[PDB]
Amino acid sequence: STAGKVIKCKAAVLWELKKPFSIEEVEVAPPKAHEVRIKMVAAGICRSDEHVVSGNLVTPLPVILGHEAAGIVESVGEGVTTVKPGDKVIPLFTPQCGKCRICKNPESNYCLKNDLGNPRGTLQDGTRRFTCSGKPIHHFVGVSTFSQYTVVDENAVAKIDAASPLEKVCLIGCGFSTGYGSAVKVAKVTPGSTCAVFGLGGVGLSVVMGCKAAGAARIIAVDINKDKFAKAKELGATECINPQDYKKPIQEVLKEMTDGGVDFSFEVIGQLDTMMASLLCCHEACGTSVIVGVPPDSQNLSINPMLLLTGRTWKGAIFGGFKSKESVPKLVADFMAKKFSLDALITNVLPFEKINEGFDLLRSGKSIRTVLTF
Amino acid sequence: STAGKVIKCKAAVLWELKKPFSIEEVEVAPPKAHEVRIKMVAAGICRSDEHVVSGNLVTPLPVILGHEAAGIVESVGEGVTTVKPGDKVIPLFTPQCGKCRICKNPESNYCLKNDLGNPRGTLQDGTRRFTCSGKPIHHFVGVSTFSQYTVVDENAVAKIDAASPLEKVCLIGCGFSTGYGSAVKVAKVTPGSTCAVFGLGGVGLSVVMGCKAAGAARIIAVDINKDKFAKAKELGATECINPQDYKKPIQEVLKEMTDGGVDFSFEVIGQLDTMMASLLCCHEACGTSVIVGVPPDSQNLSINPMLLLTGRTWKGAIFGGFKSKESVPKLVADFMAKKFSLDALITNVLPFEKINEGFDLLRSGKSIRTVLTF
Ligand SMILES: NC(=O)c1ccc[n+]([C@@H]2O[C@H](COP(=O)([O-])OP(=O)(O)OC[C@H]3O[C@@H](n4cnc5c(N)ncnc54)[C@H](O)[C@@H]3O)[C@@H](O)[C@H]2O)c1
Ligand SMILES: NC(=O)c1ccc[n+]([C@@H]2O[C@H](COP(=O)([O-])OP(=O)(O)OC[C@H]3O[C@@H](n4cnc5c(N)ncnc54)[C@H](O)[C@@H]3O)[C@@H](O)[C@H]2O)c1
Ligand SMILES: [Zn+2]
Ligand SMILES: [Zn+2]
Ligand SMILES: [Zn+2]
Ligand SMILES: [Zn+2]
Repeated sequence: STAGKVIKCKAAVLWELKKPFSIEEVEVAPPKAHEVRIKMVAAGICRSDEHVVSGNLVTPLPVILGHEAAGIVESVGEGVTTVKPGDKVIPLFTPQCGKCRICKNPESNYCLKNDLGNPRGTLQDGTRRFTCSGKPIHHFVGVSTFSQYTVVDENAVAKIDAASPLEKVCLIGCGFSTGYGSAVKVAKVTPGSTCAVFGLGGVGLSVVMGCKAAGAARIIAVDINKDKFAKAKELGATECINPQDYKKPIQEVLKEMTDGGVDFSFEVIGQLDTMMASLLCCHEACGTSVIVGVPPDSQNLSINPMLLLTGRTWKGAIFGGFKSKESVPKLVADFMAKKFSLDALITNVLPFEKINEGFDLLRSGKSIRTVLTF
Repeated sequence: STAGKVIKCKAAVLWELKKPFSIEEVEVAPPKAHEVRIKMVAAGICRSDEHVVSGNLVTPLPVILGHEAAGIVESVGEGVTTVKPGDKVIPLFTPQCGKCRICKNPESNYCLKNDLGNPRGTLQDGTRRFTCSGKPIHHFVGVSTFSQYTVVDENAVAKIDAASPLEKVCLIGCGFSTGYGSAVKVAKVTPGSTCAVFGLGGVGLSVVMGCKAAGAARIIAVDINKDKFAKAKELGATECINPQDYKKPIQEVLKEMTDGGVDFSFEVIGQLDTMMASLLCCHEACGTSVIVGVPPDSQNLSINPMLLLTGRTWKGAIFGGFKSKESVPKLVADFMAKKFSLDALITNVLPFEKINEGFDLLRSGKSIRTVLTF
C-alpha cells in the first residue's frame, strides 16, 4: 500500500540556526534491511532539540530534529524480527545493537552505533532517508521524530505495550527515563541520603522523582526560576532554593544547609558554572555528582584535581544509563502498572503544526514538556 | 625514664624549600591526655614528602616531614586507652576520630580531623610539640615521622602485631595501603577487566598488586622509566609500555590496544598531563579513572564535560579509601598471614642519618621505596 514505496508527508525542518522550524513536504524512503518506518503519534519538546536551534549542540544542517517520541510501525525492512506493522513503539536516540563491547557490558549503555558524539546526521549505514525539494535532509540522533514519518534502525526501536497512551509514554523516549535513571541507575541514590538537583525542567523533575523513589531523605531543588518550585515539591523536593536570593555562591549555601555537602548532586541544566557548582556542593569526602545537562559546544571547565582526591566521585550519563531497547519496554510496563505518572510533566499539548509555539513555550520558561500530536 | 619529660632527639628538619633536610637535635614535648609519643623504628620515603621539598605540596615551614612509618610507643596521655608503652604502632596521616560525619560513614575515610586540605602543621588541638634552637617546628599531616620521636593524637595511631617486622610494615602507613586500596576499594576493579596504571613507584606498583588481587585480565603498566618494568611484571603487570617509545599520545596507544580503552585507569604520578591521559585512556562509555597522584599546587585541568557525559566515572581518594585506624591493624594482620608481600617494593634500606641520600635515590628514579632505620 505504502509498504515498499516512498512516503510523502510533512516534517519540521531546521534549515538555519536560530530560525523557526519550517513545516515542509518531505519524501521518506522505504526502510532498508533491518530498518523500521514509523508513523509518529506524539513527540515531546526537549531542551536538547532547542540546543541545536541555538547552536549550543552542533549538528549538520538541514536537519529534522526530535528524539523524544512514540508512534506506530508502518512497515519493516528485510530481517526485522523485533517489531511488526501496527506495533506501538518508542524510537531510541541511544541505540542498543546488543553486539558491541558496550551493549555487552552490564553497566554501560552508550552503544557504539550511536550518532550523538560525532554527529553524521545519518542512519547506521551512513545514508539518509529524507529529501526535501531536491535536498537531502540530515537525521538527528538516528531518530528524527519531528516528522509524520521517520525511518530508524531496528536496534533503535523498542516495542511497547499495545494499550499504551502514546501521548504520555513518549516522555519515556528521553526526559523521564534520563532524569529518573540518572538518580536510580547512574548515581544510585541511597535511602536516607541528601540530594541537590540543579535544574527543574522536565529532566530535572524526573531526577527529583528518581531521588524520591530511591528514598532520599532530603531533595533540595535549585533553579533560578521560582515558578518551577511548586512542581518540584509535588514530585518530592523537600526544599527549593533560588541562587539569586543569596550573596554566597550556591555550592556554599548548599554545603551549609547539609553539614559540608550533599551525598548526591545532579546538574540538569547544561551550563559550565552550574556543573562546577554541582560538583563543589557534594561532600568532598563522600559526595557523588552526576552531569546530566548538555554543555555548549567546545566549552571546557577549569577543575582543580584536589576536588576529587579527597573522595568525590564525578560521573555523567546519556539516557539515565538505561540500555535503551531492553529498558524502554519495562519503563512503559511500569507506567501501565501505575508505578509513576507523567501528567505533572506534561504542561502543554499542541498539534505538530504548532511546533514553533511549543518551542516558544519552552524558551519562555513556563512549560515543562509540551507534547506534539500528529 | 622519659615519661612526662621533654626528649632531646635527632630529627630531619626542612627549613627551606629545595634544600636538603638538616639533621639536628630537637626537643619533643611529652604527650597530652589524648596523645601518644612514639619512638620511631622505620620510615619510608614517599613522593609526597618530596612534593613539600620541591614546593608542589604546600605546608607551613619549618617542618618535620615523614608520614609513612612504624615505631614503638614510649608513653601515652592519661586518657589514652587504645595503645600502651611498648606497643608497635603505625601513625596514621589520615586520622579516624570515629565521631565525625565521615568516620560514621562506612564508605568514606577522609576524617574531618585531618591536616591535609589546608595544613596548619599542628596537632589536633592546634599546638606544636616540636622545638629546635628555641624555634617551634611544624608537624606534617599530624604525624611527622622523620624524627627519632614524635607525638601524635590517639586517633592518629594504630596498634599493630607485636611480631611485625617494622622495617617492612611501615609501608602500610602509606604507599602499599594507598595503592592496593585505590584498586580494590576505590576503583573496585572487577574480575576479567582491563586496567592501565600510570606511574610505577611504590604506590603505583601497589595499585598493580591490587588490580592483580582483584583478578584483572589485563594490567598495563605505564612509565617513562623502563627500569621499573621488571618489578611491574613481577607484581602482576601483563604489559609495560613507555610513552616515549610512541609517536602518538599515550591515551591513543592504550585505546588502540584495548578496544577503545581500559575499564579502569589510575594516575599514580601527580602530573596534569598524565591525569588527562589517564582519564582519556579509559573507555568513554564504561571506564572509571582514579586519581591517586597528588597534583601540583594551584593548577587546574581543562576538561570538556562530554568526556564524562558518555558514561565515564572519574574519582579520587586518600589512603586507598581505607578508614585508617580500623584498617591498618587488619592490613598488618594480613601481611603477617602472608596474604601479600612487600619485599619487592623495598629496594634500599639506609640509616635515618642518610635521609638526604634516600631522597636523592627517589629523585633519580633509582629506587621504589627506601626505608630509613632509626
Ligand atoms: N544526558 C542526557 O542524556 C540528557 C537527556 C535529556 C536532556 N539532557 C539535557 O538536560 C538538560 C535539561 O533538559 P530540560 O529539558 O529539562 O531543560 P529545561 O530548559 O526545561 O530545564 C532547564 C531548567 O534549568 C533552569 N536553569 C537554567 N539556568 C539555571 C541556573 N543558572 N541555575 C539554576 N537553574 C537554572 C531553568 O530555569 C529550567 O527550569 C539540558 O541541557 C538537556 O540538553 C540530557
Ligand atoms: N592519594 C594518596 O593518598 C596518596 C598517597 C601516597 C602517595 N600519593 C601520591 O601518589 C603519587 C606516587 O607516589 P610514589 O611514592 O609512588 O612516587 P614515585 O616518584 O616513586 O613514582 C612516580 C612514578 O611515575 C613515573 N613518572 C613520572 N613522571 C611520569 C610521566 N610524565 N609519565 C610517565 N611516568 C612518569 C616515575 O618514573 C615513577 O616511576 C605521588 O603524587 C604521591 O604524592 C598519594
Ligand atoms: Zn551496541
Ligand atoms: Zn532529550
Ligand atoms: Zn605517602
Ligand atoms: Zn573523623
